[PDB]
Amino acid sequence: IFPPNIKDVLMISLTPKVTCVVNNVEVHTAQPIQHQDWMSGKEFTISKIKGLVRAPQVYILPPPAEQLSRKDVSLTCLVVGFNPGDISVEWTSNGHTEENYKDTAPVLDSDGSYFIYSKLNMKTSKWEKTDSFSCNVRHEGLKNYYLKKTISRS
Amino acid sequence: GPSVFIFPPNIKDVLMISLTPKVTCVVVDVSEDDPDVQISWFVNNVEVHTAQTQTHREDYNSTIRVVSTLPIQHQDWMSGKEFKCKVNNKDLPSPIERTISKIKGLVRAPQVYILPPPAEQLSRKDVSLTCLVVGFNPGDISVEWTSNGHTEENYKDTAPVLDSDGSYFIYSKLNMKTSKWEKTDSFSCNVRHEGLKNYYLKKTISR
Amino acid sequence: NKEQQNAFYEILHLPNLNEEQRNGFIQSLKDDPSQSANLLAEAKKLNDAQAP
Ligand SMILES: *[C@@H]1O[C@H](CO[C@@H]2O[C@@H](C)[C@@H](O)[C@@H](O)[C@@H]2O)[C@@H](O[C@@H]2O[C@H](CO)[C@@H](O[C@H]3O[C@H](CO[C@H]4O[C@H](CO)[C@@H](O)[C@H](O)[C@@H]4O[C@@H]4O[C@H](CO)[C@@H](O)[C@H](O)[C@H]4NC(C)=O)[C@@H](O)[C@H](O[C@H]4O[C@H](CO)[C@@H](O)[C@H](O)[C@@H]4O[C@@H]4O[C@H](CO)[C@@H](O)[C@H](O)[C@H]4NC(C)=O)[C@@H]3O)[C@H](O)[C@H]2NC(C)=O)[C@H](O)[C@H]1NC(C)=O
Repeated sequence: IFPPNIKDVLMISLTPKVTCVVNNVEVHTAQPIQHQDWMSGKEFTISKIKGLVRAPQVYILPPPAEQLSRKDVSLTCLVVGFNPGDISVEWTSNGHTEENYKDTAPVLDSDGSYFIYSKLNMKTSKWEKTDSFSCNVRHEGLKNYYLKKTISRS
Repeated sequence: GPSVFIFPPNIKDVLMISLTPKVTCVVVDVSEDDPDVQISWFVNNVEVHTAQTQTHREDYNSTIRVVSTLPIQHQDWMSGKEFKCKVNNKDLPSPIERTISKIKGLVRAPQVYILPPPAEQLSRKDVSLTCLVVGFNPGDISVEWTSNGHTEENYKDTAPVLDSDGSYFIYSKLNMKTSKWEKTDSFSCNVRHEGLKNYYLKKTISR
Repeated sequence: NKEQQNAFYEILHLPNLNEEQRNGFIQSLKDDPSQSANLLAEAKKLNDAQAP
């Protein structure tokens, strides 16, 4: 039994779903849940386990200097000090979605929070041609559940 | 019934010659009433007898855990010899075999870069030094931190993550006081991998 | 997209709304996000009304 995807819960315009592979009241629609029934802690068995709930810092790191002589570079989005571990990082250039990224697992930091690293690979031509790259974080600690920090080349 | 778990040597023991790699077999849920367990080891189905095996009390569920570590030579791990541990008990009708071996195959050296703290973070009490190690195969790597010759132990790093080209990347994050980032002259990221000359490459940064 | 998100985020943290009011505010929000502006104000004022 599994939770739903955290980007599905922290955005009202998507659908969170609990997967077997509601507070003891039957529902006949499986194949999907209300975002609020999960956040207030109802039992589905599984729940949204709350604990400390800290909000992340979100910084974009540019390609390291030594990598700019190459045919490809790497943008870094470091997100730091959040709880729970569940988070969602994704990337855009202005408004169109960039998807050649990979990200690590949430890692327990020393203060019992979590950090996570996300890495957008692109051709070096793309890094000096495209005007903006924006890293898009969705944690429950953030206002509107959303946060968008943007970097530009210089 | 008991179960056996096998575990490959410490990538640091493999990439330094003075140190000694070990393969380990752990036996869990050995009944307190029959803690005797016999373990034979087979480097390529050749029986070996240098295995050091200890018997331990697991005070949590009142069971026995047996740990057998067989030390090995670099060449037998690096060549991909297949180390085996057979484990027989009373509570085992016929015994249990585990096998482990290095994954001989493609190998690629890493590139190693130090990323200075993000510009937005220079203003807090603490900063973050990033080491980005990219492009290496296989996924077993070792990243440590030093500032001059003094080893720094407040690092945390990610799992090797499989990149797009079939390589592994990794990030190691040195947190430090923001006074340290401005006081100290040089911070070094230190990578060990089986693809580097002398299994070791050092990259160093200044403010 | 963006308006109907701040909607959802505030409506969910309005502390005097009850389960069913919050429940129906969302529903009546993800079904025609046009009136995301008015649905906030509506829930907003119904909160102050129900303060102790
Ligand atoms: C009674 O209690 C004991 C102890 O309880 C435990 O500890 C206490 C303190 C509590 O914290 C409690 O909650 C804990 O449960 C129970 O003992 C455990 O039993 C587990 C099985 O029932 C066993 O399972 C996993 O073992 C591997 C992980 O173990 C390493 O990491 C642990 C985490 O820190 C650590 O405890 C271990 O000591 C071990 O550490 C490593 O040991 C090396 C040797 O000394 C050492 O070199 C190394 O440095 C060290 N590193 C670290 C970081 O510790 C898992 O890998 C393993 O996974 C395999 O099995 C599951 C299901 O079978 C799969 O999901 C996995 O994917 C994997 O299957 C293998 O899959 C690979 C591919 O993925 C295949 O290629 C393989 O063929 C598969 N099989 C094998 C054999 O490889 C297990 O999930 C725990 O390790 C064990 N811990 C201890 C300490 O004994 C005990 O069960 C209890 N009895 C009950 C409940 O009845």
